[PDB]
Amino acid sequence: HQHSRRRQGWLKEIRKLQKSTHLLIRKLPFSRLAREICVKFTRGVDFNWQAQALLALQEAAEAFLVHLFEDAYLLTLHAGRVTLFPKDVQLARRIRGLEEGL
Amino acid sequence: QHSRRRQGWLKEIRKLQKSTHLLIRKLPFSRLAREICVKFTRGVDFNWQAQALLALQEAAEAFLVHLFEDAYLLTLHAGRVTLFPKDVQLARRIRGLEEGL
Amino acid sequence: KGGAKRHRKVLRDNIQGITKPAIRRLARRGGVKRISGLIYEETRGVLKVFLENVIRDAVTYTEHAKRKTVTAMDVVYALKRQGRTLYGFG
Amino acid sequence: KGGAKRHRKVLRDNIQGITKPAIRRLARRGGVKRISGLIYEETRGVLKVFLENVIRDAVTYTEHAKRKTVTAMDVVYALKRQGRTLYGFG
Amino acid sequence: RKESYSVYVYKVLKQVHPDTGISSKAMGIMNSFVNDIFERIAGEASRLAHYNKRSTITSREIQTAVRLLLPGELAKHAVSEGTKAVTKYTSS
Amino acid sequence: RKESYSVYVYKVLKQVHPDTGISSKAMGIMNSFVNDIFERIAGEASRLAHYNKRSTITSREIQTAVRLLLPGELAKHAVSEGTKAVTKYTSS
Amino acid sequence: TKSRRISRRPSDWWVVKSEE
Amino acid sequence: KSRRISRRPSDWWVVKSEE
Amino acid sequence: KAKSRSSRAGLQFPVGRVHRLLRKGNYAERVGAGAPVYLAAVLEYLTAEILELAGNAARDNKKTRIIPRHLQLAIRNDEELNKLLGRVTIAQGGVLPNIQSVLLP
Amino acid sequence: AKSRSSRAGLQFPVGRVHRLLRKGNYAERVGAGAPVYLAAVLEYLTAEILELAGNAARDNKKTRIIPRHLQLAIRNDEELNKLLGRVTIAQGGVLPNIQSVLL
Amino acid sequence: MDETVAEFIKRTILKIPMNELTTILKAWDFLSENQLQTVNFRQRKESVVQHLIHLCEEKRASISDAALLDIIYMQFHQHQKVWDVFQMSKGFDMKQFKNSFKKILQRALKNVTVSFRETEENAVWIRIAWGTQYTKPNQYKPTYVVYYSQTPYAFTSSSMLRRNTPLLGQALTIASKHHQIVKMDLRSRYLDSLKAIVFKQYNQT
Amino acid sequence: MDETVAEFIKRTILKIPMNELTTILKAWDFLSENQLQTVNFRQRKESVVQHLIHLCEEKRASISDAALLDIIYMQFHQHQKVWDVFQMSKGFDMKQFKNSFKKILQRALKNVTVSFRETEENAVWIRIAWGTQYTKPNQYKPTYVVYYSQTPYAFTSSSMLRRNTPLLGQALTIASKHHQIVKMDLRSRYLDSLKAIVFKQYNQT
DNA sequence: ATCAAATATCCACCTGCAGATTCTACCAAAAGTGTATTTGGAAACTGCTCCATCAAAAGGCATGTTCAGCTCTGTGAGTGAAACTCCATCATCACAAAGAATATTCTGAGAATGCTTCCGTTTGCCTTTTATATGAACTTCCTCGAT
DNA sequence: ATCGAGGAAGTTCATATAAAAGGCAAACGGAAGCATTCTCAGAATATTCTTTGTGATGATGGAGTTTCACTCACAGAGCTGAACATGCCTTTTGATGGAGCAGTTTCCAAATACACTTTTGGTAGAATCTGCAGGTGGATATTTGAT
Repeated sequence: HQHSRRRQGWLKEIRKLQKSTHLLIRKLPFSRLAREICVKFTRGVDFNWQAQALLALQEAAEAFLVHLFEDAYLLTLHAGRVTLFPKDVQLARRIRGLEEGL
Repeated sequence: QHSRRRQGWLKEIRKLQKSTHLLIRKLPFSRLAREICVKFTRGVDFNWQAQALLALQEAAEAFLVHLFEDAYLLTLHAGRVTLFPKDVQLARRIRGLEEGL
Repeated sequence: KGGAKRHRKVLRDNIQGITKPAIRRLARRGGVKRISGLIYEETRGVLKVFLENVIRDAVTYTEHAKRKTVTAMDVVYALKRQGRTLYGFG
Repeated sequence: KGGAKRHRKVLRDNIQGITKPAIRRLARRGGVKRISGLIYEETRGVLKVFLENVIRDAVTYTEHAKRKTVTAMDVVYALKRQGRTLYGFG
Repeated sequence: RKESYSVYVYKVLKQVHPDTGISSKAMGIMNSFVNDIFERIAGEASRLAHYNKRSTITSREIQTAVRLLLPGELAKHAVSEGTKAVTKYTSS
Repeated sequence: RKESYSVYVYKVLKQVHPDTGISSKAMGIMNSFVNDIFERIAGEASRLAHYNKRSTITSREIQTAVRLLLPGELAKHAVSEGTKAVTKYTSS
Repeated sequence: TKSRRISRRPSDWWVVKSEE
Repeated sequence: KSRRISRRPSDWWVVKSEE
Repeated sequence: KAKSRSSRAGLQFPVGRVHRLLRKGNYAERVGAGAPVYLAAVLEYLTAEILELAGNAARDNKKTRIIPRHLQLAIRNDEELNKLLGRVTIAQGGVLPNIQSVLLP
Repeated sequence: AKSRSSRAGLQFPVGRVHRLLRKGNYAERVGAGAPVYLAAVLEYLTAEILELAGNAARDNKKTRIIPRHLQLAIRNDEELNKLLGRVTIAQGGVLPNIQSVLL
Repeated sequence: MDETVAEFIKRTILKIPMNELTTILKAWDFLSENQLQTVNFRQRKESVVQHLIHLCEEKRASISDAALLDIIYMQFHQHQKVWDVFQMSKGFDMKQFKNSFKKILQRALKNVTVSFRETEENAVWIRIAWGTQYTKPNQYKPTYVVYYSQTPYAFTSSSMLRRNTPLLGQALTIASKHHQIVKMDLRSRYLDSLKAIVFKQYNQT
Repeated sequence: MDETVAEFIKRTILKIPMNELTTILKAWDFLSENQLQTVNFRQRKESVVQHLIHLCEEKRASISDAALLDIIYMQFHQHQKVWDVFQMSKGFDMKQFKNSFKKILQRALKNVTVSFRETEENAVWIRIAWGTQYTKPNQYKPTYVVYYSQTPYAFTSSSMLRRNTPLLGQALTIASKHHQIVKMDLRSRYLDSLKAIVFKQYNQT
């Protein structure tokens, strides 16, 4: 029947997500990740996190990864490609260097 | 003949990384810095201490080395071997302004 | 990441809650047109090493002024000293 | 760019003294196998804007403590303030 | 019982846009902004008091603590407008 | 009448390499090194003494300025061989 | 009143060409 | 004068989990 | 009868408050009397610089309450307020509308 | 009667740190346990890169440390590269590093 | 040897008050008292508590013996937690009961939580630090049960870990010689205040 | 109008001591003393020189009149500079000499840093500051030549720009009414000390 | 199938620039000795705010399968940098008397600290009180595709 | 052009969260007045150090031409990311919930500024004395290539 192109296309989803400002990772799986790395750096004493602190990471851990995917995608438009490989996220962390992720 | 030209770059890259000079001559460069200082509150030709112009050329040339060492990784990325101005400019775009303007 | 369970079978693990279509919706915001199928292992590798250079500074600021409650004033300080000032809470 | 020169012909400029075979020998230290020909008009522009962020900061320190002589400890401070800590002179 | 600058921002809003409100999470930025231009400026006007080994942060040492920090043509207006509000601090 | 650390670098070097010298520009570095680790440490233990709103830089606040600044394995030994020099200074 | 500083846009910093 | 384990610049930026 | 400092200067930011904060900070051991009337005059200018630009991001989006996103469209769309806030992220920030030409058509 | 440095088993000066830690205005009051512990750390770092420069000087067949032997003694060590991240060394040179894609 | 069990003992000794510090350690029965001659009992705490762990990190380091130190502290500060009383039905140093401590979660770990207290009047202080089949146990939210071999009443501590409250009423009931447990509203603060509502209503029926 | 002469006039006025600051300004004859009454000449110097130029840049911004101040500063600091004596040979307001200030060096400057002063004992006051074909004249190393219309001797400042030392003598010889110019070893510190070696040896021959 | 021959490492004396050991003395600094200030440890006590269950309620992720947009390699067409040698013009070294400008030491008058008594601006707490931004629905109309 | 039939923007809404408005009161803090302590601006001065020039002298940059290594546009074969569509598992809301943990509170005490005076060590600075490293060759010894 009336088959369009690729939900034609991606381009609705980009201009819908750059429009808004909400959070993108689900709060409870991220709250289980932050409470597991926090149990390693403490020698076992499991810390209570405030409810305002687990917003205070996720507003950075998005706004660092979102910036990394912009700043890597200037390399896959550099390599003649369009598709983003891991060879480029591995390189965007090597050109700022020691200040984009140790 | 014109087939035995000594392989004269890989001796060079092996030479310069072994040594620690200043690669730009003084009186060319020292007339560059004394021009830029005139563009800020004109007229007063500030005298420069002679150890300062060694302190601003050990910090220019140790930045431009680490721009060419770092922009070249994009030329190896795109399949090339040669540099280009489309390669140095993408080092400064990723470094994410405080390093280059 | 030390664990002492011996059963040779586990959960997703724990990081596999940052799903496939969540990492997409991050990158789609960035202007990525089209992802590989290998970023979904890479980005979780980055997000594991982003928190370890924030939580190691948050959990010391907490442990100094002797507490058990990692507030939002630590995680603002753990990003301010780190190089990323965050203007939401501090 | 403060200048009021008007004769429509001159010397090189003043920047046209950072020679071609220096900007080669910078890059050969960097590992560059083979340079383009347009890098020579490039690196004269990247070097010019590097100095307008060290000389503009080191001429503020010297115009403060009321002097005329830009000493060695000023350019160390205008680079420590900039983020590039220098260890030769401090 | 902590204090902040959420009153003083608001009067500046009513002086340049005489109708617009400002939501309560977007006042928490304009507080933590002005706690950060402050602690950069007078965190660094401390240091010209130390490098000249003086002891008094005068009004003169905020002037070069501005000219280092605010870049561009932003600082040429800020230093124009601090000294405007210093001439009419004395002549009052 | 300017002073420096240069006697103290050159006493440590005789303790780990009994026969090696150090030139007078490399000593010019090891000044501007240890005039900088000292400023990052005690310029940030000054900040924990303001967040907790204490007033005395104790020996406890140099500990969690080292555990923030020095990364990797270089922290777990600086805090190791640090406190070994305090359990000697007290018990004396 | 409340005057202005020429606020443009991003300006694409990172390309160098001699002013002409 | 003991040691830590001083390795190398000890490659990173390609990093994976220990699997 | 020639009252408080902030009105005496023609400012809006508290000149009394900053002179306390320069003393509690241990910035120097003595703080001059012309100093916070210069420092609070600067901060009032910068706050009257964002909100003049962050008024428009409410105006061109046809709203009257400045949300955080109306600051993000005023910090990142100015050449000098970009470079001053080089490090600074903003919670509830969003990003700019970046349109790559090679992804488009 | 006794230097404090001998009482700690250190070599960096205890009091010179302490006089700097007071006259620097880092806080109004300064502990007496502090500048022992700060002069004990500062020993360990300048005994750390000079051990690494000590090995790097014998490997270049010299017996006096020039500044190039520090640039190699930091950059060829992991944890000191991160500590001295944004720091250039005058008369430093670079590492010997070729791109490995040349021939 | 061990390093991460020191964080448990340092955190517990800091909770121990100044005024009863050697009152605990004689019952704790681990440190050499000839070195307690060198152990300062006078100066400031954060120096003092490093000096005791320095003597624990020489002889033996077992977390299984470290849980007994948190027991003796809870024995003497029984106004801290809110206290709970159960009763079991349908059914001495307890050496037959150490082999029958808990017949559950062997595939989680072999021995997870176990800690005893050997006292007259059947005053055992069984410590349970819960945990699933993947997690190292929650050593900072324990569960204390003071159950007697003769009288079927127990003194159960409050633990905010739920999902185990009937799981303890099943595993520990088969562990002793009983089959059924009930849950009462005897949620009290003191132990001797619970004596007037349990031991009064059971020993004088 | 003009902006970049501010650091010429702000830097110059600061070198005047507080003993004779307002003596110069009344001798400069550029400002009306109706305005001079406004300025408080009692407080700190660095705030005073802002209010002066805030008057001076709003009355007239004038580089051709900015140099005339710096003549007058060297008029009352004659003792500091080393004064050299020349002499021309083989050859009233000198109004042709004002129009013929610069019969030299046409491709760089029409007038170099043109300066005059109507002072008795035949005194012209000339301030020259040199500048080449693309280098604007350096406003911080002047040249003070004080030639008298009757006596052939000129009182010339020791000027630390070299490579201009015969360039100025002959171009002053051509534009004035002379053909030969000689140079002497009469290079001293004071002007009246040079009076006893020049005006004694010329007016009493 | 072997000299040609710069290349690399070696060996060696040798000038010399740059560390190393002397030493004074002395200046400056730190260290022991008392004595009065004061913080912060420590315990106690009430309270906000966190973990932890139950649980509808459904929204959103996952698994599989199909198809076009895509990266990857190879080829030839063709441009553009390394190489070279050839010669002069610009940078380097040294000395140069030279002196603008940094530096170090006096002196006193403004400017800033400290204290008391003072008035008001600024935080909070409801509480009232107004409002703008929100979803859902209305209905017109733009715009896009099968022909 | 033929056409339905989607999609898209608009006002057709009113609700409930999130705001301006109001007055206190009070704990707080900033302003005023006045008398007292002190930094440091002005000024005159000793002298380290940057400018400016001359002149060799030679080291290297500039200018031109060739020939090959490399950049670029294409094309065609294999693969791989996106859509889609069908169900369930896992996020999220909300409430009660103890309750752990934090904030605030009242003491006294070991640890702290402070000041004076003794000395030591470090210590910084100059002048003298050894010593490593640059250096050129004594080139013999050398391995890549051209005999």
